[PDB]
Amino acid sequence: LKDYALEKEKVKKFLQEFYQDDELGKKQFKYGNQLVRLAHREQVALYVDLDDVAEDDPELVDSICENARRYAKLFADAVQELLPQYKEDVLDVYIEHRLMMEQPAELMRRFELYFQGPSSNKPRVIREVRADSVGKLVTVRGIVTRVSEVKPKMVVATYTCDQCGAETYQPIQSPTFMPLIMCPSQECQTNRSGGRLYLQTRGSRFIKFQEMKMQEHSDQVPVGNIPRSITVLVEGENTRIAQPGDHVSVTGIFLPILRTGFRQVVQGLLSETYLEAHRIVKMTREELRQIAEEDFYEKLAASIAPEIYGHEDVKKALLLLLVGGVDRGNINICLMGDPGVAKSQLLSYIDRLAPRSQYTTGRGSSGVGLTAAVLRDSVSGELTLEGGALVLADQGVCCIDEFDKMAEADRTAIHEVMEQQTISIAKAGILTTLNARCSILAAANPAYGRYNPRRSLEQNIQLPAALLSRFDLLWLIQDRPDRDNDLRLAQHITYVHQHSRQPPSQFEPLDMKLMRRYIAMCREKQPMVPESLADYITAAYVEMRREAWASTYTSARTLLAILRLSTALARLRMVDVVEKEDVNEAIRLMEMSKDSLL
Amino acid sequence: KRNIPKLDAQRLISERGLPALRHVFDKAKFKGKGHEAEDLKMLIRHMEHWAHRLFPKLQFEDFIDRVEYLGSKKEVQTCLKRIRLDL
Amino acid sequence: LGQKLVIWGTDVNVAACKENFQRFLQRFIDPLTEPLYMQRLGEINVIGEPFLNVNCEHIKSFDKNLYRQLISYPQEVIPTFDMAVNEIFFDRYPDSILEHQIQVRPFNALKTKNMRNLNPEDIDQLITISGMVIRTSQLIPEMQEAFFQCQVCAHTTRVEMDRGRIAEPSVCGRCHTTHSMALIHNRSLFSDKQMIKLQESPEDMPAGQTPHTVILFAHNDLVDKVQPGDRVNVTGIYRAVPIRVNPRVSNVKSVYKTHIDVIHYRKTDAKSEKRVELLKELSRKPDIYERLASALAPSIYEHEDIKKGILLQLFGGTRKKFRAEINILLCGDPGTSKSQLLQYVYNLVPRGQYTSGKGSSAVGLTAYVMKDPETRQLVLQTGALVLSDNGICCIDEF
DNA sequence: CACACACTCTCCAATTCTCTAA
DNA sequence: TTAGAGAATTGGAGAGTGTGTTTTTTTTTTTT
Ligand SMILES: [Zn+2]
Ligand SMILES: [Zn+2]
Repeated sequence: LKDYALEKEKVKKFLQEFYQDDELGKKQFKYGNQLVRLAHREQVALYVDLDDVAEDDPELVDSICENARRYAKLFADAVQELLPQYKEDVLDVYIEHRLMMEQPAELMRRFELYFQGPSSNKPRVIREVRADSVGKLVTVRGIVTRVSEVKPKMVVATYTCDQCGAETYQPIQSPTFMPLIMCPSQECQTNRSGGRLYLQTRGSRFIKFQEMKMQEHSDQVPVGNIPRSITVLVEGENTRIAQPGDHVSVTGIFLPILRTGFRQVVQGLLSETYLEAHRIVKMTREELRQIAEEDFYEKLAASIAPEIYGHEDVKKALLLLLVGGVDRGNINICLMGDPGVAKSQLLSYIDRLAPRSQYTTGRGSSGVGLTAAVLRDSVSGELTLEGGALVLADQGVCCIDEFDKMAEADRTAIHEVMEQQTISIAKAGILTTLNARCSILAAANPAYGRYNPRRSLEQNIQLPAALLSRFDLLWLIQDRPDRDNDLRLAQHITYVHQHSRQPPSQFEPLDMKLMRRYIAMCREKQPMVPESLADYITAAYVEMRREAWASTYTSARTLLAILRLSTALARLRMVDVVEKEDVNEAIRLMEMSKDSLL
Repeated sequence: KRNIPKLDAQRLISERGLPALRHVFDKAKFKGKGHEAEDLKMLIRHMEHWAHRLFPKLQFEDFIDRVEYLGSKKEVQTCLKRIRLDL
Repeated sequence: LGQKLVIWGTDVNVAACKENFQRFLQRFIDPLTEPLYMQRLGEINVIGEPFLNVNCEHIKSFDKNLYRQLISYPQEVIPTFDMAVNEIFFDRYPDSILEHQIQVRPFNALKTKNMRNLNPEDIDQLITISGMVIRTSQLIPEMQEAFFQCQVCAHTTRVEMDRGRIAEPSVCGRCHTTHSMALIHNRSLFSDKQMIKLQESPEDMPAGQTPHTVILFAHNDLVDKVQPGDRVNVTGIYRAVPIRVNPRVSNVKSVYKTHIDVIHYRKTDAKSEKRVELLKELSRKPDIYERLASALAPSIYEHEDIKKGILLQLFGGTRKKFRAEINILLCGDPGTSKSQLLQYVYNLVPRGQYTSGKGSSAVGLTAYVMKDPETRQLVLQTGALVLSDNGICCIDEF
């Protein structure tokens, strides 16, 4: 048993008296400071830590963890009773006028309190949240599958009577409630006045509300099982912390959903459950001098996938893909090869390095396609758009394996992306436009066997030229025997299996975070071409077109491609004007990509 | 239970009734000659408000039809001749 | 009385607000000279439209507090401004006649919020948001005055809508029969109403996120002014209403559904004898044929005869089987100028269309019949060739 | 099932009938 | 002769009771 009044007094004592020596030994009363802020309305949410509560009463922490909703109410009541001690927009105006009438505690309450969970509690998986943990504070990890828009949830409804000019209040707890109709005040009832109640949305307390669904991490599920899911209901300042696809740990109260009416007799003693979220947590000039070393271009190209030898100019092209040209701007590239040629490994490296990216197969996936898809979620039945590799990759790069094996719907979708960088999709017969400006990194196979150079690329790869010409660079990752390189590759693979790590390579790859910083500040530079370099572009382009005509996949898009690549290298040099080396690099990269194809 | 108001002479001699009607026009003002329509509108507005406060259940015209009959009763009549002049 | 009126639990006086807005109308001569909105109220007398558009920036510059009261309490203030405008429209021009009372339509020129950041604290505020219309419902008839008739004795009465409900008479005044007054639906009075679903613009979205959407409701005289696919800055009141758990039960979900009570639209992506004489003089210019053919598609190079043929197609032959429509075929490699030329020229003429020859075309060449999703009835969806009945149809990858 | 239609049944009281005084 | 107090008859307000509540496989014709 418990004496909850004494518990409230002990909670008041903790809030008044706790200090933690923050800001390097200033002996701050942290909860007193936050109480001052709440009283002044400069702060709305108060995340009390049960690790702090443990430092003077472990029994109180146990009582909170075992009966969390009760103690949430007790902590809130204690804080509200203590705000005047530390009291040195529209609802504020209404509370002022109601104080004038005095001259509904839940309405006058304009703060919220949450328990930041204790570190002694291990963070569970969703599957480990047993029925014994109902009504108890639990910490749960998972992927955020889906999040609803923030909606207003009525906490305390406020009505006004037409006949007697009196306000009436209706606190709300259940997910459904009966709105009041006829006036209950005695001056209406005794006079039989027939006065009725009008809801005042202006003078009634709402709260931000958001419904999301967590899901098990795939590598923690048992072997033969579907991943489990849990509905998480989020209120107040906890809203908008999460996004779909994010990894989170949620401290909250595991509770049952108490439905009304016909569902009660149908379900019987069983009940659905939700997690009442209390806390959601989410799982350089020396370096610029290193960048300043003029090796940096080749240093980065070496840092790109030391697991793959050779193809260094392809690595340079991939670097320029991540950099992008002047804003168009995406350096789409394609690299064909046989199966197993290390082509997939290279694409996997770009997907891992890039800050925003996706990796998928052109074929036929049972997942969400390259375009987004509309899920149903039939417990609610509300259809919602989700995913899409191109959409998830929007600001970055989308990697497609076996691009040749795409369906015609996928080919038309990529064609639309190449044209205008947006796609069309239907939710419920109606349709919208959905945005995707990702660069495409395409890997494709020969239609049959190992590539034969005697056959042209479109006839061999079996892709339409309308798509295949979109890519700025076309590379052929051909594989043939070579004794010493095969032995080096084998030694690398065997060391990887033997030690689970790449062997030393007689150099140090740059940190991927530092590479990301570098390409970010690089992408923030905005080059422009001068007229002399435009003339140089003209001369180089016409000579290259002579070579292509004498050996035809060269057009105005070729001039635009070399301009894009030269501006990309100008970004790489981190200078706001292009130079002869940029055009030379673009010309040789295109030429030697054709040579690789030849 | 069954606490239904009635509007009989006890209601009319309550505080909200004739004792209130003796005083409701203390705040009022009238324009007089040539503006009798506006003065009538103010007059009916004030006494309609008084009727509503006294017995909200009825419309004003129905309230008048009730009260014009109900004034004949002896209790409200004695209270009337008290209100007239003074106690 | 007006001076005694104050907005509920707000201390903003209605009469003071009305007089302040009348002062704004009287004094605001300086958008950068008569007052601008009194010039508009001079124009409305002959134009005949029932509305006055006003800029919230102008109200803010004239008076910060009046603008703040408008934004905070539009539900009371906008009717007060309507009363002010209808008083001014008979103070000035007292002999005028107009079929409806004037509706003021405040708006900020730019978005005050984006729809992802709307909060419960914004409920019943005046806001404006940018978006693209996804769907536009049928014209909903919404009742505004209920006409009741006695089934026994043909006595009729009329009752106003209170807050969507009806105060049904319950007994006929001319024959005292209970439950004898019946609602005559077609003798009742109705206003126009329409639902519009608005999606945030693509540039405003965060990186790779699916769109948020909001529901709009547009009432009489502002009802059918937007179409799907267009872009608008829409100003309205951010309402929050309860939704019933079941159609036969009055219990309501604790979570309120929200929508925009639209006050003003501003489309943002839609955009004489002097013209006649300029065109007539230009027709006499030497090599006008080459001039117009060169004006066609400035981005495209050297294709003189192709542009000349396209020009002759766009002018067409003499109507009067005497088909006057000129048919043109462009032929060449993929990636060449023909697709760009088609995508350019389709928007250069009225009644024009552009579509793909493949199955991925948004509007097909063939007419077909489909179930209209919002109502699930058959609709004859004609193809691009039929929709371009007196224009050019650009068929790419023919 | 718990929240709404439809029907029955009960007693309160609203209005008129009759006798009396002014 | 006219108007108020006591007794009788019937309307109906209220309580109680009863009832009502997309997604997969297999086929068929026609489209290429
Ligand atoms: Zn009341
Ligand atoms: Zn009747």
